[PDB]
Amino acid sequence: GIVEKEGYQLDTRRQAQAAYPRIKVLVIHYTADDFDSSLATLTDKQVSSHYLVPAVPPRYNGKPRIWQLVPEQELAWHAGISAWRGATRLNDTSIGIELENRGWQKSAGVKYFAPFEPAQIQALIPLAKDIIARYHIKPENVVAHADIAPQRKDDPGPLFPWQQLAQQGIGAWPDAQRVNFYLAGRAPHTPVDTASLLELLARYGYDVKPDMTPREQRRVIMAFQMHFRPTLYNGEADAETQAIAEALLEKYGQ
Amino acid sequence: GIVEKEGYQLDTRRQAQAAYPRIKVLVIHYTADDFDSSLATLTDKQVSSHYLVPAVPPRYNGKPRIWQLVPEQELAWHAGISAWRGATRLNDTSIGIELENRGWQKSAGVKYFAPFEPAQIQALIPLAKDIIARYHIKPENVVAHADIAPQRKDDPGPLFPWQQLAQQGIGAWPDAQRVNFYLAGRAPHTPVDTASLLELLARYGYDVKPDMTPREQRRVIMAFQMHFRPTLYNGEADAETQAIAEALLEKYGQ
Ligand SMILES: [Zn+2]
Ligand SMILES: [Zn+2]
Repeated sequence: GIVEKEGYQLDTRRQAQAAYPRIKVLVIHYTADDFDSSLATLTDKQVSSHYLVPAVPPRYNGKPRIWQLVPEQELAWHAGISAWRGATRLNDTSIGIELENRGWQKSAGVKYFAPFEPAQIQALIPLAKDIIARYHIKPENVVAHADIAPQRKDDPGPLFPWQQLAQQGIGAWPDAQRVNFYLAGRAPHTPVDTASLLELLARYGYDVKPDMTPREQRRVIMAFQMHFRPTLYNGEADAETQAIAEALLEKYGQ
Repeated sequence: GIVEKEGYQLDTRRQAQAAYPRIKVLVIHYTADDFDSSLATLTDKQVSSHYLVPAVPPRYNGKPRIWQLVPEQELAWHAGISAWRGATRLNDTSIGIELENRGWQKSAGVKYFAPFEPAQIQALIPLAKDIIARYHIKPENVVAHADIAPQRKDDPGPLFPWQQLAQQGIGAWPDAQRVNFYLAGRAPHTPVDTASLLELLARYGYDVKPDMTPREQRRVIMAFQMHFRPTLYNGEADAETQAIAEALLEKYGQ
């Protein structure tokens, strides 16, 4: 109809066809702290997120309770300096979901990660689906904080169940047959051209700069492996890593 | 309270402090067409805007009628490839207001622009203030499409009343005393270091690439001049242009 305003009125009878959501990405993080401490942090004037899922969510009426700290219409400070598929400032176009989880701890030199309680994951799935459906977020745009900030974050980490969620319609995941095909008859750990892999990763969305050190290049490859090749994420380019990138780019494009 | 959902419930009792709007910029354009044609275009599957103000808005109850084609919560396709103050894809974080106006036409070689009907401007002011206040948009973030896409657009053009609107609390505008001060005792048209100006413009928000042709450099300077130095926008760097940039950066930063 016609909305009355101060000094003018708005005629909303005519709606444009080019009208889409400002929200396109869903970022998963881990708090690396206990619930109360995470809650206090994510609610202070420095960092925040849209959701905070506890390690073992308190059940009410057969449903787990997830905290919401920021309205989805507003942006939260959870991504920081970031870049993904050609966009920067991901806080602007994304929704951040913090999962209570210790993250990693160097125990005997071996930087070990903390597994995710199945309860937490089960509570996340429903949430992720509402968000994704509510803004038609594409599978490749459901990312790890590490994916949009490879040089600074690892979260949610190698122990986060990306495949499990994919089979639930959440997140991008290659196709077995396609991954093998692209392997081109090579051992999964067969060394590959680093640069050729980085090219595929940049095309998939990873922030690859045209002048990175071997350390930075490993970071990008590593973050990619913690997501889609958790069995080994040393940041070394090999057949399987490249075979997975090719299948992902083939199924999700760029 | 506690919101009930499918498979989980949301506890919104705890609100984070870091919660801000995703909308930060307001872009002004001209349709370069009549109302009906502009309306048909801005509502088709290719381009659109959040608002369409007619040359002479139809009054109803003493108030002009402005059309709204896209909800402010959604993004519209009005900015295209763009960049401003470090951000790209301005469609994501902005609101676009199309003003019915012919734009420019080369009459006798002299590319002439079409003045803006005072009625249209009077209807715009109220609108712009609600938007700005509704998301606390900063003055320097109320821009010309040309400002975020210097190499492609001129709109709203040199005839658009930016100073008039500024005095109304809409848009950034230097301070007389400060502009003179920075002139450092020089004729307003005194030639200045092109590169030194481009640096100030890049710091203010203009997309300056580290390898532009003289033509592209003139575009950036020109777009800047059509906005803040409409008396002359030849894309040539001179005392006044630089003196204005310095006063703007001094009063709005970056
Ligand atoms: Zn994170
Ligand atoms: Zn425009």
